[PDB]
Amino acid sequence: TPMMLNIQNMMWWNGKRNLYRATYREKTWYEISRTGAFTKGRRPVMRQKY
Amino acid sequence: LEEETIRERVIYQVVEGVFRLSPTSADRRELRSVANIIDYVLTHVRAARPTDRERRQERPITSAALAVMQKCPIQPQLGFVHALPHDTRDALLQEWERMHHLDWQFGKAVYTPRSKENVRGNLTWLREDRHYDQRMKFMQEVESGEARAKHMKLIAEAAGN
Amino acid sequence: IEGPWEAYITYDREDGLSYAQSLGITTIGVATVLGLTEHVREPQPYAVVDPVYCEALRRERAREETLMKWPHVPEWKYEYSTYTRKHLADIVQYNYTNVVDYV
Amino acid sequence: GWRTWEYQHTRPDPRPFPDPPVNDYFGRSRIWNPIACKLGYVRKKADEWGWPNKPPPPTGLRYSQEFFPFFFERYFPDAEVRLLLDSVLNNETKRPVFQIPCSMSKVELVNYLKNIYGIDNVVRVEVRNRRGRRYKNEVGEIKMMDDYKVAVVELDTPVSVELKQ
Amino acid sequence: VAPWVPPPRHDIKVTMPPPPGGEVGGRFGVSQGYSDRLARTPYWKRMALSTYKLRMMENATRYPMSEHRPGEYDIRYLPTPYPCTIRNRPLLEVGEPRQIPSIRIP
Amino acid sequence: QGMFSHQLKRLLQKKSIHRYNWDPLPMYDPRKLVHASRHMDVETWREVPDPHWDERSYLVPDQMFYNIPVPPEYKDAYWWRELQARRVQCPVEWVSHRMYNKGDRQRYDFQDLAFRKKFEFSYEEVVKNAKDMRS
Amino acid sequence: KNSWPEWMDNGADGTGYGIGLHRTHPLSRLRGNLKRSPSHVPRVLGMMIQGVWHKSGVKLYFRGGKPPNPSVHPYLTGEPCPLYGWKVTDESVIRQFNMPSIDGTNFRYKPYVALQ
Amino acid sequence: RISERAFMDIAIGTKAPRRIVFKLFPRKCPSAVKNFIELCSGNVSTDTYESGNRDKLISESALPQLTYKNSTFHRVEKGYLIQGGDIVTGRGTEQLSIYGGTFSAPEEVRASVFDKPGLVGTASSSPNAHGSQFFILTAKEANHLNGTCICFGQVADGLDVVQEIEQVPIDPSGFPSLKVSIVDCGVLE
Amino acid sequence: REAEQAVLVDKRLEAMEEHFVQSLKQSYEFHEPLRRKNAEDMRQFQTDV
Amino acid sequence: SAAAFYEFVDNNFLNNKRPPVPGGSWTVEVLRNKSLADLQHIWFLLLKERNMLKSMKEHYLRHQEELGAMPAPSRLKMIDESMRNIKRVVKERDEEATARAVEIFKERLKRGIYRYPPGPPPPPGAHDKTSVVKVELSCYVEEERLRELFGRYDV
Amino acid sequence: QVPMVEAAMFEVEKDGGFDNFILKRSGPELRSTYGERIRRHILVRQKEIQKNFV
Repeated sequence: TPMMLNIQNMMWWNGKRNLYRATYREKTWYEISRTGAFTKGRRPVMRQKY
Repeated sequence: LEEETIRERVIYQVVEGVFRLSPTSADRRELRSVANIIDYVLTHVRAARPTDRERRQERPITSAALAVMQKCPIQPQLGFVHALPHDTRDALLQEWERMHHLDWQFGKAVYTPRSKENVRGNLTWLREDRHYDQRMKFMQEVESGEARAKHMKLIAEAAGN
Repeated sequence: IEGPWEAYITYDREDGLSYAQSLGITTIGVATVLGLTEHVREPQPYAVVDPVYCEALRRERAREETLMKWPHVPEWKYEYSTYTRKHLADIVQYNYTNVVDYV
Repeated sequence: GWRTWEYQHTRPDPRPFPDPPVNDYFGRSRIWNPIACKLGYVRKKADEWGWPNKPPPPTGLRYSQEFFPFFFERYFPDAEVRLLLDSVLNNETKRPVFQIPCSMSKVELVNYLKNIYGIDNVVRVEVRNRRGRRYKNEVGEIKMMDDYKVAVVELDTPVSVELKQ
Repeated sequence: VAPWVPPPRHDIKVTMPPPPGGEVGGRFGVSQGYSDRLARTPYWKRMALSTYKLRMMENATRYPMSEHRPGEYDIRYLPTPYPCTIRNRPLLEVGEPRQIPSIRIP
Repeated sequence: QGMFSHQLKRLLQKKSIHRYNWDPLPMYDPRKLVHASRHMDVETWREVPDPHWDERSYLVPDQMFYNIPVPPEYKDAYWWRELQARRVQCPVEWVSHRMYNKGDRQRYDFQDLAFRKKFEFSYEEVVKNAKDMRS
Repeated sequence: KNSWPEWMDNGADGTGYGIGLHRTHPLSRLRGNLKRSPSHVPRVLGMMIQGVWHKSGVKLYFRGGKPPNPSVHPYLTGEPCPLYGWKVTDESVIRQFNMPSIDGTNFRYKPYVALQ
Repeated sequence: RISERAFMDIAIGTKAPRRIVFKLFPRKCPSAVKNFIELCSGNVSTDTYESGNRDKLISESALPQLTYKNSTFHRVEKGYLIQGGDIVTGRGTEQLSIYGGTFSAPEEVRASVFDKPGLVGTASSSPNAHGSQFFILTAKEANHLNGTCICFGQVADGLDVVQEIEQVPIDPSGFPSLKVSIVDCGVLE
Repeated sequence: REAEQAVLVDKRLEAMEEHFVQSLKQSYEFHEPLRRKNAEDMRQFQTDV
Repeated sequence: SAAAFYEFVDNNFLNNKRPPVPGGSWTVEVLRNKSLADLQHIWFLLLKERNMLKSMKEHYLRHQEELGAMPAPSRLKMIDESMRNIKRVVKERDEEATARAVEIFKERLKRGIYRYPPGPPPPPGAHDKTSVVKVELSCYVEEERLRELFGRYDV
Repeated sequence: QVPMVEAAMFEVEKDGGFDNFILKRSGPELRSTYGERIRRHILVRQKEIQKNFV
């Protein structure tokens, strides 16, 4: 398995890509990782001020 | 492999005197075996048997029975045969599969139309039977006019609200 | 405004208008019926329901859509200009003839 | 592994770099690329029924003889049948020579001559395809006329032309 | 080529867009549903067709649960648009040895 | 080394017309299913038109046929064809720039691998709306 | 197997008479072996480059230097038959250049237009 | 033109052939009327001759004959109309005509109008296309056919026969349960 | 224009109608056996009843 | 025939006289007014002229070193322009006829007159057994409410 | 008989029948060509059951 072997298969690097990944990723791993922008740590959640 | 000399006479004495058939040259050439001759006779008598179209023509449906069947509240929905898968494969391979257990091994199953079926433990049969029972209850309500009164009450309360 | 809406109810039998008239639906909880009538529909030919005719029409429509869509070529892309940008020497070599000098 | 983080996310050009599909060769042994690209289909559609601006014609019209390309190729034929002047300019020959498009056949040429120029005394025709004449202009650009087909016809009676000196 | 492009799977709403395709269909990977019909329809026309009561009804959203898949968090709120795997985890863990007794059923 | 090979290198390098052909359904035929779950009038021995059946009809896509109405009972055998019809109808590598650039990640619908651009207000309409709202 | 008849691959007679690439008119009922698919490009390209080496000691459709251009070949119009030669089947393929009938304005017209 | 009437004797199953009479309108539908008259006449003066038939090796009898006789009413309804006249086959799949194909008559099609019951017209799959196949319509309104087919005549005597043919049941296949065949066809002045 | 336009329109409509009727022929050839099977199954159902 | 073969030759070329330029060429403004038969006749005249001109051009190219250059070369351009204009006019007429035929065909299709096997189709009303009731509502309601209120109590 | 998993067997037992399990599982949810074939067979057989009851 390429991921197990730690093979750097990237389209801009060698023109290859692993077949077990998803073609479209809505938000990258960094976007998923950043939790302060996802949870209610300090950010306000309802911008409407009635 | 019956010899030709004994064959000729056996066929002449049996088939003509018993079944009164007439095989052709190639038919007789292939009829060397007792199994082949008996299979040929069976096939010919099967073909001679009356056809379903002929039987229906001689025994058609009657107007009273047709009227009763039409008046019956339930009618069937045909065309289900058009939905089962149609596999396009080798004839010999299909014969092998049906003869062996492969006919059910991997998402396969043979279809044989049935007129009567076992109901004990048939969930489909039970659910359709309950559906028919509630349909009969609904028909009784309609005949008694309770449905009309209920619908009138619903409309009246909707208008009032 | 709450303009007068029109509701088309398709009854599977020919008694729809009589059934609606018999029903005493004078008003709805918040809405009031301003009139019941029969919608005049142009007599639909049997072709509209014939599976053969419907399949033929759908196949013709599919051919039309395929011709209109496939093959798909973008209406424009910077690559067009990039490839069509030639140099003056190349232009002269490609489309030079003795006619210019003779003229 | 390697230090991939240092590189910008671009695509290196492959080694070797493939040559352009355009056939730069213009010699005798030039061949016609059987591969069909979608640009050809797009151009054909645009020429036939002004794709995409105009709606497509129905399949029956497209497949019938009334479709504009076939209708025009029938009623208004576009076929050039040149004549080798030097063949008959002052030489009486029973077998003149013509140059025709490669599409035309011997029967088509016979019909063309019969129904246009009224040459109904044709005996036989010998056909041989030839590559378009190649030449280089003063700049050295390799130009090439269109390929043709030499058809040597035979006639019942000799024919000739006269050129006053 | 697709001569006919199927519309969004669940687009009964008159003003709100359809739910994310993965919630109702069988393809995940997007958290926001879209409908070209609704997007192209002018705002005034959508408001005319809808009514305040209907607008509120179609706006009401079940959170954090999903309307179509009862008992499961909707994918549009999860960190990734794919469904939560806690409930539908595989039967046996990666390191869990198979020790399941002869269960009895009614 | 010959001119034949010299030409062939680039002639074969040339690209070819591409079309996305959906995988056939030899076992399951929507055209054959069209007749499924239909009552039969006996006076003519013909299928009875059923507006309820037409309403229930699930429209399976097809390249040769714009639609195929199949009763909703058997639609579950055509899920893959539905995805194939919904997707972009070309290799993703040809449109992945949409995923790569941020603007298209917000301006394109990527559901079921489709790459159809979403609605986008023109600058004139944007200015009109902003001016109307006075902001 | 193949959509085109057998004689286009192995001739009707023992001399490989009909083997070659044949281009068919789009409205012609007949079918040819000139396909531009990725699967068919190799064989047609091979026929164009080196022809077909028939087992009679003679090459067919290419035995020279100038390769044929199958995209400009005259439209296929029939099939071989050892009795007569080439039996024509699709006659509509053959083009007849029938001119319009003579008329007054017709003979008064001239290829060029005068200048005012 | 001289033979202004046509008649046919048609039997159902093994019943006595019933006679019908057609009144044609050559003035309004010349080509259709001529085709119908020729089909009804069905005259073939070429009689079988062994020596000449062997010499030519052409089976004229094998070739389809432009005679209505021996044809059948392949399609029949209960109240709408009935079809028949397919000579090549008794199924109605394809049609033939004396002219050698599917003749056309745009003027006749445009002039045609069906506003009378118990009449006859040309059965075709398209306006321009036409053939030996005819259809007798009993319904009093056929405005949806007025501009499609051609009314080349009318039924004058065979009304009860047409009604009985319509009443004839239909087998599950689609064809009438009883083969409504043609025994003979003749003309009259 | 009237005469030539009418002639061209008539010929093109002829071609289109011919192709459409051929398509109808193909679709009917495919579908008719299905209806025949349905009718035969209905009659067999009546006989079994 | 001798005249038929001279048809491929220019008389002035045989006489050694310079071929005069023809002047103008056919234009769409005139080809539109010209009729289809006239269009075909002029097209064939132009085809004959083009064949003669191409033969002369080939002869001059073959004998370029001796003869020199072909005089009055604009004749080929004028003939090509005339042919293109004729094709333009024919294409315009053809597309107009195609549009008319297509709209007529669509109108025919909406009626569903066609049928296979040959024969008139069933009447529109026989197959249809449904009714459509229009209800005018002062205020908006929901289709579920309408269905529950107007449902057939006997169904 | 069809290849399955222990989880599949347990879910079949939960649903109370192989037919019920197949019907409950939808196309995308049941990623098996064998599953689709058996589903079609089961649907046809169910329609046959209903026809026989009628």
